[PDB]
Amino acid sequence: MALYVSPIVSGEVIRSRGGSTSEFTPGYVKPKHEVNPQMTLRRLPDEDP
Amino acid sequence: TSKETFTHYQPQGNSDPAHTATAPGGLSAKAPAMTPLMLDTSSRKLVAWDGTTDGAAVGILAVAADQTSTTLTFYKSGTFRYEDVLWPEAASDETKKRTAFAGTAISIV
Repeated sequence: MALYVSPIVSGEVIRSRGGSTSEFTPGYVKPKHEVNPQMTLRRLPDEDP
Repeated sequence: TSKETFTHYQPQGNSDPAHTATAPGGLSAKAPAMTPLMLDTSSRKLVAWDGTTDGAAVGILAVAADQTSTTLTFYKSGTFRYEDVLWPEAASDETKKRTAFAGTAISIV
């Protein structure tokens, strides 16, 4: 706060702030799937007969 | 993870100018900055404040030096925070430490 100080006896000063830092580096994911090259000769549950 | 704090360094306490001066040195060991100094009783060189000789404080060291330093640079005036001054351990009284520089231009806030 700045409680009372009168404009004759001006005094204490304030401080600047800061001082936090953190690093969270890597991450990764890769869900590979297959194509089934020989499953396409039949019919899917879709594609009405 | 790696908490690396960074805080601003403000030894100054007021808008009072911090004037420096140079005086012959009489240190006996390594002394970091912001250390109160007194005059030697016999030889009148500059020594680190013992924390027990009341009223003999004359200034605060401006730049860290050692016993090989012939001349020490120290402040003559200004306002300093109670936390930034490297007080001697023998001075364990808070009230005395607030008024250690009473009568001179140094002030402790």
